[PDB]
Amino acid sequence: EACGYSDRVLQLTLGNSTITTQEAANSVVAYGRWPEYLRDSEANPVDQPTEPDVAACRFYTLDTVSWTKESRGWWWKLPDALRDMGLFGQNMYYHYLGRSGYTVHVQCNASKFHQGALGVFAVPEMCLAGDS
Amino acid sequence: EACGYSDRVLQLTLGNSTITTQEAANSVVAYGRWPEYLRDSEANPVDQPTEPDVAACRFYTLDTVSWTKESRGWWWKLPDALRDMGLFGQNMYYHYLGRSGYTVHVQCNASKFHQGALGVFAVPEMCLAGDSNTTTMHTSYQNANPGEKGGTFTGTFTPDNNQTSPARRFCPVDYLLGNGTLLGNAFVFPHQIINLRTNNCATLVLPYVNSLSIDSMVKHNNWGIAILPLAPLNFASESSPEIPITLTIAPMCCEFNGLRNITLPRLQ
Amino acid sequence: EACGYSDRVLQLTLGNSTITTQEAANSVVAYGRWPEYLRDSEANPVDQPTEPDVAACRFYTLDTVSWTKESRGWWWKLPDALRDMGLFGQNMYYHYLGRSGYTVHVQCNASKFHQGALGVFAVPEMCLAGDSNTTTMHTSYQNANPGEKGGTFTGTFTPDNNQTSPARRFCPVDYLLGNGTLLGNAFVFPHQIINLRTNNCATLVLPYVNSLSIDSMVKHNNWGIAILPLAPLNFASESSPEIPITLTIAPMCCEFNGLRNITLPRLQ
Amino acid sequence: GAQVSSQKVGAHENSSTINYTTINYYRDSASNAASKQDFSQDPSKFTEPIKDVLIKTAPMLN
Amino acid sequence: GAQVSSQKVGAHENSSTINYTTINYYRDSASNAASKQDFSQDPSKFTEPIKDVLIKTAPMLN
Amino acid sequence: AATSRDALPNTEASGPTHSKEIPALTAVETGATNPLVPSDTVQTRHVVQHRSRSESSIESFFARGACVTIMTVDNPASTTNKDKLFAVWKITYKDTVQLRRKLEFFTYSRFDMELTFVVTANFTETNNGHALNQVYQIMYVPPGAPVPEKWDDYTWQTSSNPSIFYTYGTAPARISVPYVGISNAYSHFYDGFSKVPLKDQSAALGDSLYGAASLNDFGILAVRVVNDHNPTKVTSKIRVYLKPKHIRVWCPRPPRAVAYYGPGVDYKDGTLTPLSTKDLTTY
Amino acid sequence: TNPLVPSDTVQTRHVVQHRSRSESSIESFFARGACVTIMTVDNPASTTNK
Amino acid sequence: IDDSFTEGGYISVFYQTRIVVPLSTPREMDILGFVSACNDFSVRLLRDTTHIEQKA
Amino acid sequence: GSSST
Amino acid sequence: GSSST
Ligand SMILES: CCOC(=O)c1ccc(OCCCCC2CCN(c3ccc(C)nn3)CC2)cc1
Ligand SMILES: *C(=O)CCCCCCCCCCCCC
Ligand SMILES: *C(=O)CCCCCCCCCCCCC
Repeated sequence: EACGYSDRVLQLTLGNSTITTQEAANSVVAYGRWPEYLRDSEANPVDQPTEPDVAACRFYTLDTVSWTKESRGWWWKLPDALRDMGLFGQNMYYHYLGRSGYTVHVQCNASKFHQGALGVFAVPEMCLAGDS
Repeated sequence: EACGYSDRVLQLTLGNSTITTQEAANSVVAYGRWPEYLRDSEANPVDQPTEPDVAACRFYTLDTVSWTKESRGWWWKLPDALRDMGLFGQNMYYHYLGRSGYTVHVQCNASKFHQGALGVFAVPEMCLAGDSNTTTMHTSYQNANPGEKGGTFTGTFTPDNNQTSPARRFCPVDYLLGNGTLLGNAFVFPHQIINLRTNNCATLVLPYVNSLSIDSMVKHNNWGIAILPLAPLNFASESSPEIPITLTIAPMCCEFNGLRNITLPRLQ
Repeated sequence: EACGYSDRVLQLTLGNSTITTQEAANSVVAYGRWPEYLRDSEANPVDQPTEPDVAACRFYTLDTVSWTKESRGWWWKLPDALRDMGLFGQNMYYHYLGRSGYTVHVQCNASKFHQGALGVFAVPEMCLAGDSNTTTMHTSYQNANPGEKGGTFTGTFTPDNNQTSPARRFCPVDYLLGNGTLLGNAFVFPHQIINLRTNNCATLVLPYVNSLSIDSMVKHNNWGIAILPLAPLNFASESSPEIPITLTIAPMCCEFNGLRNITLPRLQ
Repeated sequence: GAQVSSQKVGAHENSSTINYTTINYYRDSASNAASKQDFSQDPSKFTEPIKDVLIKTAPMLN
Repeated sequence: GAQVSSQKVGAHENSSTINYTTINYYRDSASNAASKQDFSQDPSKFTEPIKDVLIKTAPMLN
Repeated sequence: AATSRDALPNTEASGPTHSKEIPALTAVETGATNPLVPSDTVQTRHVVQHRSRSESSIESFFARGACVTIMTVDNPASTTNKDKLFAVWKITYKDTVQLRRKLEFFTYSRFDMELTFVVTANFTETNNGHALNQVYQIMYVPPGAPVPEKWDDYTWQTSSNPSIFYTYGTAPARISVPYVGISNAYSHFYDGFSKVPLKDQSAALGDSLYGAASLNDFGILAVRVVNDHNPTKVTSKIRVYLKPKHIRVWCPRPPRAVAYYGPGVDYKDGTLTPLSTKDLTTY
Repeated sequence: TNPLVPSDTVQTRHVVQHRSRSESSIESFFARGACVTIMTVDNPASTTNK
Repeated sequence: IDDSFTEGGYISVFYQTRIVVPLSTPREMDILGFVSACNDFSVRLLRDTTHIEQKA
Repeated sequence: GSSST
Repeated sequence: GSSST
């Protein structure tokens, strides 16, 4: 915008949490589909759902990892990574069934004299291979 | 533009070739005239012209030179620099007559910790001075026409004393623009400056300029490209820094008359 | 015409070249199709084509051959015969793809006391037979492509027996049109006859013919010109008469795609 | 989608156009039978390929 | 209940749309053949999944 | 608008002539054939013509299934030391002479292709055992795909290649193929090479066969007997019949006059004298 | 992915396109019968011990 | 498949000038390359791949 | 009857 | 229905 707006600078707010960034490369909406609640036409369990809204749909920060020259890569599974995260986790373990979408924000700053490129991938059904 | 467009970022496309730049300082159209084909009202040879279009009007990259603290300057003549360049050169040597305009793109990148400023000048009829104090107007065609390789400027006039086997070449002193006039005034010629803190490149669009509508490209050069360090190269603290200068030139709106057998010049 | 015009007298002009003839037998347009440029609806390479126009679409005269009582016949392939011909050849070797039509003008004059008849045939895809009875389809590119010089027919098939260093060349027997079919039927191909009592020349206008809209001119010849004596040369009473045959060919409506560096073929 | 066409009737019974019916069962044209409803053209591009149109009653050369 | 559709005709005989006919014999859709009358979509959900629509002539980053 | 089965032109009645019009005189040097009809040189009556050129139309000329190859496969005892023979055939019209000659009347062609498979089998040994009815798999392997090395390896799964499973004793198998060429027409003749010999490059590297375009144009048919080894050995042959349908042809050529010698236009010494002795003045 | 076509980076001529993606449609890609298994059965003499 | 009759040509990358870094900066770096098809791209004649197999 | 397409 | 000819 001539009045200053940019694809690199974003503010995200969910619940009581806000993320700012001054060096973003736009953002991706997977398969072009924004998260939605389950529609009556596609519904299947007949009982009144629990929808925690701001108590669970907020930003949880997981433990920081460290990138080095030896680093081969990292992986996480959802909802598993969030199973102990506040009221989301509690709601998850009290109910047989649950569905959820996610905003994933990966953070990695360095300096104009550093180099490196991280590929951040979101895989549906990421079945990994075993050790045997 | 609020939707991102800038004077520093350009894309040029001619034929099967595209140049991009992210650090330009706009571009110059010499004398405000874009290249054009010869109009019927200004025409002179009556035969149907050859116009090679995309086969010749494309970007040719000449050999990269090297800028150092010792560098006094470099020069090229057009069409001479392009005489061996693909189908442009072939068309040039098969016809008695030819005319052409040019897009000149000078390339020189470095780093936010380097300094230096290159003056890039396009001179119509750049007649240079020779090496002799005993005879005048005597530079050989071979020496006057270096092709792609170009020539260099010198900080010192040093006269050819071999009267029995004269070198017969130019001796272009830099502050005198190699022709007896002072370099500080060369800015009345179409030009740009590559100042390393500001831009990676210079782009000059040159019209065909001559006192005739069309002429012998083999006997006569229309434009001279002169590149001189207005401010010397410098870096951090290194006593001997170097950065490359690459020259890419495209013929534009070129047409040729008088087809016959190919000219095979004595270039050595 | 009551004001003098005739089927025997023609003037052809292409580029800076003009052919006149006072003893023609009309002229042939092969398959009734005049040469044309490639239409957008039939186009295939997407890049802007090079169309040399007058620089290439002009009359090139190849080396004169000699007709005698021993002469079995002569053959040429197109574009191969023209590969070294001025700017046509240059454009041909700088591009991956090219297409072209041709005006072929065969020249042979003699006198009211001479006899003989030359059959001039234009064959699409003139694949000729090789010299080997032990291996097949084995004629080398060098031998298959004689350039301007062309090749000749033989009255006798004589097989290359050198199995260790095979000659790898054609052995075109004349009554079998060098390909296993009988010469008397070659008249289903576009043709004219130079019968010395009737005409000094043959003129064939050839369209680009292929199973593709455009192709590699360096890998593939589209047309073959075959000239054979249907009736042997004869004169007065001289046991060894001779008259020259000169071949002049013009590319027509030629366009080229896929520009890159020049192809330098192994021709020996 | 039935196609109905005339038969050129050769030997007639002691028995008015006779027809036959065709239906295509497959999506690909390649699967189709041969129509045999073909056209004829003039041989000129082979028999008369000369630039100046010939009149048979006139001298071929003039 | 016959269904009549166009064939995309490739190699033509020396012989106007050509059609083919289809009739379903069974009550269950699963028994049906493949129509092959399929649609195409734009690759955007995979090639351009970004929240802010891109203009190719403009700087991707700004 | 002239149909193939339309009648030819009627003969018109023609009378005596004493004219400056000269139809009989001409000059073949021009390249043209004199378009004469009998009434130009003789007195004719009026005939109403009924004959037609229906059977000499390009379709009609080729509307017949021709044998292009014979494939041999077998199904041996389990105990034999020789492998079970499956057949591989590189697809072409050039292994037999008859259809090849008809197609070579023309330089180029376009057509859809109908392939019919006739399968016959017999007992090999003066044995007395028997075999149950055989099923055959005819797999088309297009250039690029894994060619089978064994009668029973993974390639015969055919997840993407077209295959026919033929039951012995039933009507002969038949399929249609579209015009599959990577050109706008099939070239019956290619006066060229598939490689340019480059000066700078090795002589051996720029070399290729004369007249040959893609080293593998259309792939192969791989045929096998799906039945497991029987104690009694059975040998089978598959004859392939090709019919060009929906055909178009370009640029006519003289027919082959001497015996074919390989895939190209080459002729063999000793086969070059097709014509018989007949004297100039003998009827 | 940058949605470029040749005319964005080179000079192009006008071509009327006739090619189609008909055979790479999801139906067409899978429209072929693939072998998923081989089952073995037999019918022995009455007298066999198996 | 690799076939000279249908050969497509050559892709090559070059330094036009050179990579220039300041001091305290890594003098070596990587570039990554990606390929994709333009909207005029099509394929035909479905076949089996050599890129997967099943010995036994 | 005939559903055309 | 019936395309006649
Ligand atoms: C090299 C000289 O010959 C040719 O030019 C030439 C030209 C065209 C000819 O047509 C061959 C085209 C082959 C296409 C094949 C595609 C599909 N085929 C099939 C398909 C399925 C099955 C089970 N069996 N065969 C078999 C044919 C054959 C030969
Ligand atoms: C046009 O065809 C409408 C009339 C259809 C008449 C009955 C057709 C006979 C059965 C054809 C079945 C479809 C073939 C797959
Ligand atoms: C719509 O289908 C009305 C016309 C029917 C035409 C005849 C159909 C051919 C026989 C189909 C029999 C039913 C299949 C169980």
